Amino acid sequence: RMLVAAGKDSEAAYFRSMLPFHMVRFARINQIINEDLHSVFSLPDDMFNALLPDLIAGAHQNADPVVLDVSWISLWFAFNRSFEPTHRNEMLEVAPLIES
Amino acid sequence: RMLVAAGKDSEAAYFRSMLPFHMVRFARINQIINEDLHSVFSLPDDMFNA
Amino acid sequence: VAITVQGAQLIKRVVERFYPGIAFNINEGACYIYKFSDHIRRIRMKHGTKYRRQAEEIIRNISLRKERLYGIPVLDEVEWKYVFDGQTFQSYAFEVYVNSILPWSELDPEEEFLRNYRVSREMTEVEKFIEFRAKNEMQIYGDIPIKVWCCFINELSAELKHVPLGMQVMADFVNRFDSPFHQGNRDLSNLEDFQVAYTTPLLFEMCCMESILEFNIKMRMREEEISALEFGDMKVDPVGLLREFFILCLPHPKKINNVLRAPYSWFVKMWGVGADPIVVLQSTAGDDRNSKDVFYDKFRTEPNRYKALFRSSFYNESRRMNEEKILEAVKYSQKLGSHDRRLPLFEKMLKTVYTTPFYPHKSSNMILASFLLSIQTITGYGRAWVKNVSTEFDKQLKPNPSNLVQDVSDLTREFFKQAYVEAKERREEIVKPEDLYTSMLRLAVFTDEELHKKYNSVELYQTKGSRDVPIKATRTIYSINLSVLVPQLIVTLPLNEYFSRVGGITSPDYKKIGGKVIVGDLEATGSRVMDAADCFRNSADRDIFTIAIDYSEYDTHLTRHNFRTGMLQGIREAMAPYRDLRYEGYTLEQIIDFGYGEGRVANTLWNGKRRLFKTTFDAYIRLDESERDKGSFKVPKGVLPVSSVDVANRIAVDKGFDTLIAATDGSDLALIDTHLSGENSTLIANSMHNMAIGTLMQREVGREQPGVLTFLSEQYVGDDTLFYTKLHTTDTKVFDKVAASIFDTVAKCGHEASPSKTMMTPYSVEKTQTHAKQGCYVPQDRMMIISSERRKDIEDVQGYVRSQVQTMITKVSRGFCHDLAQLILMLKTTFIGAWKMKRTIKEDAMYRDRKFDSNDEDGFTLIQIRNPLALYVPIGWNGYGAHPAALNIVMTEEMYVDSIMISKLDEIMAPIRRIVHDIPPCWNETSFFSKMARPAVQAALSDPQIINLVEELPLGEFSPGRISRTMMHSALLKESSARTLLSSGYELEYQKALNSWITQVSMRLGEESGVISTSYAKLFDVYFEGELDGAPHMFPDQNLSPQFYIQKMMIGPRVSSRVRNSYVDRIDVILRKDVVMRGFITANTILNVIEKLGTNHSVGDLVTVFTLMNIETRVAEELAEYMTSEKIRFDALKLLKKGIAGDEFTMSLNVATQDFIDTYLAYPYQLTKTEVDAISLYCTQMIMLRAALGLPKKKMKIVVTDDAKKRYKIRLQRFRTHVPKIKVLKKLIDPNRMTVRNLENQFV
Amino acid sequence: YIAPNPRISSITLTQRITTTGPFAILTGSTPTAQQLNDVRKIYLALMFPGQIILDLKIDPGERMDPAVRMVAGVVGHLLFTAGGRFTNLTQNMARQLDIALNDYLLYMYNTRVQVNYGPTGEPLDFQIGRNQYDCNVFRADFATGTGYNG
Amino acid sequence: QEVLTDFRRQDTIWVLALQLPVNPQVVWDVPRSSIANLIMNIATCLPTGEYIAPNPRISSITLTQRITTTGPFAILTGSTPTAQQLNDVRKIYLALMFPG
Amino acid sequence: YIAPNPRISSITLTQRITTTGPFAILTGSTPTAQQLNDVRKIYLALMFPG
Amino acid sequence: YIAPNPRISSITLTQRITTTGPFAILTGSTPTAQQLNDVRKIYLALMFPGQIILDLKIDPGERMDPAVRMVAGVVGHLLFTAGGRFTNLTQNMARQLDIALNDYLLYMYNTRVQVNYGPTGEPLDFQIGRNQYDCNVFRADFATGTGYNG
Amino acid sequence: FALQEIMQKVRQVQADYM
Amino acid sequence: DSGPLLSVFALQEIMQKVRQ
Amino acid sequence: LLSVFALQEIMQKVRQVQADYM
Amino acid sequence: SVFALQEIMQKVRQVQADYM
Repeated sequence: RMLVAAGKDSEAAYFRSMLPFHMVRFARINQIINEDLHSVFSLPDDMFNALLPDLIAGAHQNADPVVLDVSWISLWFAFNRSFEPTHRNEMLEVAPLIES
Repeated sequence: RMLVAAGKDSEAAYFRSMLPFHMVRFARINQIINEDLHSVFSLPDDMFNA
Repeated sequence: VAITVQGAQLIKRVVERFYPGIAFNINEGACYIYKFSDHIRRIRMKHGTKYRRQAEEIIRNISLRKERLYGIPVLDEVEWKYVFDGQTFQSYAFEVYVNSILPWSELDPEEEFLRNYRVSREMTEVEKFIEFRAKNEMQIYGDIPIKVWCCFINELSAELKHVPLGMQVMADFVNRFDSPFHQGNRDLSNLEDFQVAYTTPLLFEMCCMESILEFNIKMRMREEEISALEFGDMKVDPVGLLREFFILCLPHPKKINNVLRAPYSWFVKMWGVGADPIVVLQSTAGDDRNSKDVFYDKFRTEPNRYKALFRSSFYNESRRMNEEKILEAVKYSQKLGSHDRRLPLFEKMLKTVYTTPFYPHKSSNMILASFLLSIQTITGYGRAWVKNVSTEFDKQLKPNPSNLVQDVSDLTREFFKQAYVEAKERREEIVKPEDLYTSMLRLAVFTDEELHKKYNSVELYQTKGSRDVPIKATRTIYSINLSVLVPQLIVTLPLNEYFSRVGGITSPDYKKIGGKVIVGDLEATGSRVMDAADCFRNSADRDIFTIAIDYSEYDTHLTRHNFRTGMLQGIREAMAPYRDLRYEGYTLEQIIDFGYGEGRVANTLWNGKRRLFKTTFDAYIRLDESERDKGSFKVPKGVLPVSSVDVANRIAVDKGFDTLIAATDGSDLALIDTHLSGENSTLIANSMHNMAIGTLMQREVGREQPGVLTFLSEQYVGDDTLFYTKLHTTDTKVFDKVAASIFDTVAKCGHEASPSKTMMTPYSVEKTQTHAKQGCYVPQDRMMIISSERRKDIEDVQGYVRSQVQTMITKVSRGFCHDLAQLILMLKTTFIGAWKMKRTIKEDAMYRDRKFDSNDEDGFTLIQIRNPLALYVPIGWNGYGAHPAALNIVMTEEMYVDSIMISKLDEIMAPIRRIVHDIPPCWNETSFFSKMARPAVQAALSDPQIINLVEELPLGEFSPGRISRTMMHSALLKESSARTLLSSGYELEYQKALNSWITQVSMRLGEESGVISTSYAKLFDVYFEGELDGAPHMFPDQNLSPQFYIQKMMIGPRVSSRVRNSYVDRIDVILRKDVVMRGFITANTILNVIEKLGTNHSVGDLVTVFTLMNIETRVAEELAEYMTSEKIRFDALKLLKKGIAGDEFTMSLNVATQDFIDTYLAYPYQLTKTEVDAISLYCTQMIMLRAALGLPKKKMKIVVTDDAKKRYKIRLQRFRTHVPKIKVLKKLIDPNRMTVRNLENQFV
Repeated sequence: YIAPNPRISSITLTQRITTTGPFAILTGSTPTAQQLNDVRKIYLALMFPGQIILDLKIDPGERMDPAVRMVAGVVGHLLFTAGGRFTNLTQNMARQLDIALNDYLLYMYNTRVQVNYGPTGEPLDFQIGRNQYDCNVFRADFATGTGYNG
Repeated sequence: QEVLTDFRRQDTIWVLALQLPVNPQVVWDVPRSSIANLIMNIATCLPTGEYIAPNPRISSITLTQRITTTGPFAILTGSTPTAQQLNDVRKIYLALMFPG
Repeated sequence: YIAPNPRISSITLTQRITTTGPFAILTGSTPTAQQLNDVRKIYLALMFPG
Repeated sequence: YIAPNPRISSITLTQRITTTGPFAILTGSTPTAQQLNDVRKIYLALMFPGQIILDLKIDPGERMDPAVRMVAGVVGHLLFTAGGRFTNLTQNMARQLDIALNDYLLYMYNTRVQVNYGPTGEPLDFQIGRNQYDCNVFRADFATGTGYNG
Repeated sequence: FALQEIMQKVRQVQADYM
Repeated sequence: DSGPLLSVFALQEIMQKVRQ
Repeated sequence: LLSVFALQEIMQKVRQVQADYM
Repeated sequence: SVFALQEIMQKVRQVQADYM
């Protein structure tokens, strides 16, 4: 509604046609988080809820998140590349014996 | 504002994007005058204002 | 008066002297005769088939010439007694030569071989060794036999009424001695005889060059209409400067010229530096000292600030070392020759060299300064025996507190570390393990045992190489095994590409490192006057004091370990961000010492030419009875072998020195720890060693004598440094102490820079053999026309002399005479393909290949003597073209229809008009990979064969790839057999393609549909109208002929970048970068793939079409955007065919740039972007011809009238060169392009 | 990593020739081997949501390039999350994606799309268009997450 | 100040032939010396530098965005300066550093 | 006889391609010999007015 | 002399994903043999607190990166001591560190934060930041030691 | 439609190898 | 001072009008 | 695909027209 | 005998003498 109102008509009709592609990319990440990265090495529910209010307040008594550095043009390439997990990891079934 | 009243849209959408390049040119001339060309051979203030 | 009428009489007269019984007509394209020798007649005698008349036919055609076969006359080559008409002279130089000869008493290891006497029926152990050396050392291979060169000067000296001394010492060589050698005219590489002396071809090559050098001067002296040259006050004769020089070398010319070239080069640098009024050419450019965008003003004079500075002790010590270097070369030749006279004209100039002035605006000081640079090129291509010497690291300087060795080694660690970081910002990184095998094609292997094997053994080793140089002695080249050079390929790759760019800012207080070092390419991209403009403007400036030191024997002091460890310390610590990924199992820190290990560069055995001693014979057989072994290592053909050095050194010295000796196996030849020239980091490393030394130069000057000698620029190239400084005091004592601290820094690093080589001068600059003096350009020309580097095979004679005229454009650009550069090519246009035919013919009938008869099996091959005016008939009509009035203008077929319509060319091109469409045609000849190939290639090679074959037999363009790999497999057997085997095939083709040749009328000015040439401008007229300023532009390069001085006067030197490089060549820049794309495919290759398909249905069907070329996948991006750009931007779809404006004098001028159109061009606006280039490339040749004639400078304007019939012929002919009729059904291109839709509405 | 169909940009992002822009320049490019490694870092920060946040690179040349900088702001609001429960952007990165969108919305406007600025003079503080769309919500506020996927 | 800071400094006698706070009126009392102080100020303090063009995409997206239309501004961007017009640019920036 | 500057029509008269008119044909289009003698007859009539 | 543990800067995630430090260029440098004799002066001035005092050694022969001065205006303010009891450094050496801190805090290569200068012209007389931290307390005051240790 | 099918055959058997 | 250079189509007109 | 003929002896007529134009 | 034009070789001294 902003790109239409700002006169960018030919550039707003690119994001409307990309909307089925944009949904299945974020619908694939929600399987990698929810049922593939689920171990004892995932963050507990009370440490996770304090990650954002300790980043705003600047209270470093918790842990600091890892900061990666990306370029500017890879913001555009990441919109046009969708991660599709072909090969799952060869330690997933050996995971609960390693963690025990 | 004058260059879009007259209808020159593409010629006045060029000076807007050249605005950060413009203001860092004149923010380097403001250093060469104020803290490099500052000698006793610079012009005194009462000779400058006239 | 024209070159085409007067010069063609001379080259005809050379053939009238060479083959003496030849009736020659100029209006015939090419006359044909034949001749034979009985070296092949004796061979089939030995196979059993005897011949009828052995030498009876030879008696028939010696002087009576009364026999001729098939009507074709049979004429013999001239003997050596008659090439100078039997003339004789006094020739005091010749009697100096004959007493400077000595038999059987030479040192068998020596650099440049001396005068050996040939005595017949002598031994086969010394004389076969001397014949072995002269067969390798003294070779005059090239394109022209040396015999007709000696006849050419005999015809040329008569017309100018001037006798050269090179012919005077040659004319005495013909009356007492019969024949110097027997050079076969078919191959030019065989010299199988020496009659009185072994150095007879060096006697002629230094004489056939000596004659042209004073014909060049004496012709040029009348063009400047001055009698003689003028040193700053007194008159000086230039020919006496060369005759005093030619006598001194003539004892031992390769050794004398190598040690006398140093005071001759030093004299021209320091000439006009000490005079008090100094005339400069005032220049103006950017604030950086290396800026190339220069603007020139008029001449002016200024008072010298450094007048009292040359009273110092630095110059007074440096001058007596150069006056010694004159005298040691003299004393070596005062005794070996009988002469008691030497150099009397030059010695009077060196005593007062600084204070005498030099003014460039007068021609009588610019010819003389150019001549002394061009003196040293008589004994060209110094081919020298080199010996195999070891490291001898007891002389290697150990790091010390009192020495700067450790401080140099810790400086250079921080420079390889800095070059890796600043290449990361330019996206130059290390290569990955993924593309490790793909990136191995950059050179033309990898096994875990082959990578762990060493080379410091007698069994397996490395083997050296050697290649020649123009004037210098033969420098070595190192050949490294390709197994351990790929570990150097993976880690030196972001340094080869990073220093490949041309632009850079050279400031000492700048933090960056890439601008201050630079490694150029093989050929000088651009001109030499154009890209060395930063050297000109700093000799015109009153406040720049330049310092340029020189390292004598740089590798002997690069041999030290301090640059070996400190480089490898910076390699390891900068691979620390790449420490996780493994190269084929093992880490990156393990593989860097596989390309820089112990058995890789630290201690390796190398095999060159062997050590050898000259001993007796009786004591040899008493010891050789126990050690007669061979088979381990080979021995030269003159030398007698033994086993070990330890049995070869006990018998070493003899007063008789009869027989030679050589140790095969027990030698332990050479072990070297020095930066090799063959590695991927040759020019990167040693230029960084100058950077680590040169940064220590500025520190000690700033810490012992502070406040003086501030540094403003730092240029580091191969074996050279160049500091652009300014000096803050004109003192005799203080400058003597600053100049002393510079040498104490180099000597405490380990090197020994000579005070005679070091340059500390205000108004002179030399940088990479480009001499800049007082704001102008003093040129040298070490390029030569007789000898060559290697033997040259004329495979594309259309393209050879088209390439040879490029190296004659440069010669006249350095001051060679323009018309003498025309006579050389008019001589060199008849004597190229004279001996490239197999079997004889009968005229006006079929061409006999097989004979099977005793008569015509004696007359083996034919002779083809082309007309001397085949130089001027334009290309495309089976003959290469260069214009007679100016050498830089390419004669094309649209220029032939223009040059006859001009009234000032009706006299020059009168005999040209009768030989067009008369000339005969041109000899125009034309397992591992499953790993080292891109996945575009591996998927296409591992295909099902039912799918892989349909790209091969039925369809597919496929210019590179597997068949080009087979062509790459044909390129590696190319050097001996595949060149020879197809040479048996093209000759059977060329006889059919000559017999089917009909000289066709109705020349055409046009091209095909999908391309266009410079001949497109002949659709319209052209009206010379308007008027421009007649202001003579100023330019630094003086010393030009009036055919070239007037082109630079009316049209100035260029000030911007040329725009005529079209967007078809803008994608060549993308294909120039990749060396897997540079040597294989280009714009004419890549546009034919666009010719197979344009206007597809998706860009995803677009990126993939050049993976079908099977070379790369990254640069399909640049072919994705630019085809999308040409789908957006207008283009004329066609290509541009040209051969013009490429020589290095045209790039200097202000033609073919965007500022050339705005004054000299007026074209209709209905023209596309590659059509205005075809007008402009036509417009460049018109104005350059308008200036080189003396025609008035006007504004060229192409006109389109209102004649409604002539408006129809243009719309009919512009249409067919844009869109093809039949080929639209082949390409299936759409016609709904915007550009081709305007053609309905353009001119109407 | 799967690209979209090339007939998605070709029928609506470059539907007319004879007009270029910030999107039409960027769409004719494919990334280098050192930029695939940055897309490989985006899809590591999105999978560990609060644990791995990311930030923009220092280097010039791209920070001065107004075609890369304008198309990255419009994309970067649809892709990331500065929401009210977790975050993928840093405090600094979501500020640079606001100056970037502020440039794209008004680098070219005729007298059809009127712009009415607000009092503060911050990025994205105007009302654009005939329907007067309030563009203040696309300024990043980490307490509520008003411009991004949360 | 490395001269005042050795271990001998307690009992030295510093002489100083020239005082530093120069009374600048004595340089400007020389009659009609207003051009001689301008050349002496240029040669003593003026820095030497490089001239930097902006991105070529900063005018491609906005000044030549319509092909099949040429104007006054759209002509000049496809033009390179000669070496004698850079010297007039070097006179623009000399007048900007000395205002009146 | 002095022609005007060829940039004075290229920014206004042929300022966009793919649109022609009566004026866009006549530009360029140099005069012939007999059509230039007619230009001399224009100016001889302008100097002597009646 | 023990160097710190190298995993403090870089944390390697997968194979090719590695966090990088802000002083990536300075940590991967080596001291030359002249500068190593200057590190042995600093620890010789820390062990003998009042008796050995440091200075600056202006040298025209050596040419450094301009960023190594501004980084070493931070390190000097949290390594030395100019407190109320002893000093490790001269009244001049502690003056060129406050200028080196004044230049490091104002050369901002990210988005600029606001700043409000004071009435004098002294170094560090402003209020940098969004919440306006008073930077006046880092000028050297040899009677209380407001900037350095102590 | 020969050359249109040449690319479609190779671009399918390029995918099953990579 | 050499005069203008004609096109090919101006040269075709002279070659036809010398034969008629 | 245009072509002139090799036989043109109109070198007086092509000299006359540019002398008439001059 | 010289093959260069005498009209060219006289234009050069008209500017070779202007340097002097």
